[PDB]
Amino acid sequence: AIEVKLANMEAEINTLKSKLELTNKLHAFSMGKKSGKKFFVTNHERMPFSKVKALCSELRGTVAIPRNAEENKAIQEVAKTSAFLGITDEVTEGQFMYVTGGRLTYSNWKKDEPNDHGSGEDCVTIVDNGLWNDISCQKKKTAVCEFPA
Amino acid sequence: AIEVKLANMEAEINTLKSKLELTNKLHAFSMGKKSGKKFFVTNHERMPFSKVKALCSELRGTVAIPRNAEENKAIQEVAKTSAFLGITDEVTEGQFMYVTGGRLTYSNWKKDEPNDHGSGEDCVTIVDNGLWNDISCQKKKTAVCEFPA
Amino acid sequence: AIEVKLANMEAEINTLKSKLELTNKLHAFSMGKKSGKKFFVTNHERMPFSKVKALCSELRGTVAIPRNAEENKAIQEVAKTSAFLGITDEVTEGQFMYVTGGRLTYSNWKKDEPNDHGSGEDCVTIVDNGLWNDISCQKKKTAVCEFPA
Ligand SMILES: CO[C@@H]1O[C@H](CO)[C@@H](O[C@@H]2O[C@H](CO)[C@H](O)[C@H](OS(=O)(=O)O)[C@H]2O)[C@H](O[C@@H]2O[C@@H](C)[C@@H](O)[C@@H](O)[C@@H]2O)[C@H]1NC(C)=O
Ligand SMILES: CC(=O)N[C@@H]1[C@@H](O[C@@H]2O[C@@H](C)[C@@H](O)[C@@H](O)[C@@H]2O)[C@H](O[C@@H]2O[C@H](CO)[C@H](O)[C@H](OS(=O)(=O)O)[C@H]2O)[C@@H](CO)O[C@H]1O
Ligand SMILES: [Ca+2]
Ligand SMILES: [Ca+2]
Ligand SMILES: [Ca+2]
Ligand SMILES: [Ca+2]
Ligand SMILES: [Ca+2]
Ligand SMILES: [Ca+2]
Ligand SMILES: [Ca+2]
Ligand SMILES: [Ca+2]
Ligand SMILES: [Ca+2]
Ligand SMILES: [Ca+2]
Ligand SMILES: [Cl-]
Ligand SMILES: [Cl-]
Ligand SMILES: [Cl-]
Repeated sequence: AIEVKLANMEAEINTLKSKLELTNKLHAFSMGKKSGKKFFVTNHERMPFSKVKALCSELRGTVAIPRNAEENKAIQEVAKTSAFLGITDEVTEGQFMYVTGGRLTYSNWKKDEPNDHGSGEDCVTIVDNGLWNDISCQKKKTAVCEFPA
Repeated sequence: AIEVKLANMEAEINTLKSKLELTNKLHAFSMGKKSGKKFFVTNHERMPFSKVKALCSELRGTVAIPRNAEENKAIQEVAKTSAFLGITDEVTEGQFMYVTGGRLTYSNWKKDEPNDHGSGEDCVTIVDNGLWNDISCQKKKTAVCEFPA
Repeated sequence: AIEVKLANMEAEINTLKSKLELTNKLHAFSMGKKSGKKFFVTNHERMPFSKVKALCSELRGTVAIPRNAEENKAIQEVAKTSAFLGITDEVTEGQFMYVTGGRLTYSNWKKDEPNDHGSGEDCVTIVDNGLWNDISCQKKKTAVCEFPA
């Protein structure tokens, strides 16, 4: 019976969809995702900002964005080394924007930064003690992605 | 056509189901699951027992339960801090029961425990050295979930 | 309906395939896979060689094999303790081959190794210093699987 088989296929597909979602939930949890909080993941590879951005988008996430101290601390702990943040002033020098949109609100700049040093620095890294510093987007820094809460 | 197209699709689904199962095995392995041993995992978040029960059930798992010394050690090494166990005497004071049913078969109580201290303590936490202490279910401890061997 | 439901199911299956691919990409990333580089994974379990082979095959991978100084270091870092390599001279004493097939293209043998000591040693482990040493395949060493770049 073709219709009986089609209904089974629907049931099979639905079952699969539910299991894949459970697998994603389990993975996030094992990656340290706290309930109702976005989580961060890194492979500890250093690369230019454009590569991090491409990579994270490929994973349906975005370059990590600290929107408060807790998140800043979380990113610092995941990264373990200097890493790019999803913040840049490439569009208009001096005005930092999130890669996903909007002007920067919470910030944790290191003393005397951002300084757009020399020829210029339009990207941002989370460095020592979790403070931030603007740097050339061409530099290679750890890739840390954030995924929705 | 229809029947052939349908049969081909059923084959595709079966293949996808196998792939997901492989994804699950590899995830558990990368997370430290030992062959033939239960898989214990945590996000390192502390929360009330009710929250833990909810979280693990949502992942289609259960609150970690040590049935022997080997499992107690395994849970201890996953939690790294104090964590709730799936054991309570909430229903009947003095008689600890697994959240999945049954009376205790193995216990590892710390000296002077269980004491049902003060207003009463119905939940169990695996603390330092792997020893157990009964505490208020409302207190916040690490969430450790258990998955099949 | 029939044809419409069937065509939709096809799109549903195709959507699921993409999602699972994404899940696999994200999991590899979480496991530390570097772009275009092969990656090694371990659950840190010690078992005999036959078991390692069986387990990695079950994960659709192969027992870790260092093709150069770089990979040799990479494996050593993942394992943390002496692990088996996908190299043995089981077939013909003295002729070490990859479990995947072929003669050695690279090797980092310690002085006077391999020596087929005593009752015999047909397996190889990466010691806690990069060097190789042939050991008994019955010994329990850390299981490290390798997946392609
Ligand atoms: C007096 O201000 C500081 O001057 C030094 C020297 O010019 C700055 O450091 C240089 O910054 C360059 C930025 O592209 C580059 O990294 C230089 O390295 S190298 O010589 O090309 O190898 C580096 O010496 C310094 O900038 C800060 O520190 C840098 C290391 C870099 O992280 C910048 O983003 C920082 O802003 C200046 N510091 C301040 C506080 O103005
Ligand atoms: C170069 C050589 O001949 N070395 C001998 C040495 O074997 C090496 O070291 C072992 C520990 C082992 O890793 C071997 O694979 C190395 O080639 C001998 O050591 C003994 O080796 C046996 C066989 O594995 C065994 O491990 C012994 O330990 S046991 O007693 O616990 O079983 C180990 O001592 C050494 C012994 O005389 O002779 C060296 O010439
Ligand atoms: Ca600029
Ligand atoms: Ca700038
Ligand atoms: Ca700067
Ligand atoms: Ca399953
Ligand atoms: Ca009680
Ligand atoms: Ca009690
Ligand atoms: Ca107590
Ligand atoms: Ca031999
Ligand atoms: Ca040999
Ligand atoms: Ca030897
Ligand atoms: Cl720049
Ligand atoms: Cl209580
Ligand atoms: Cl052997």
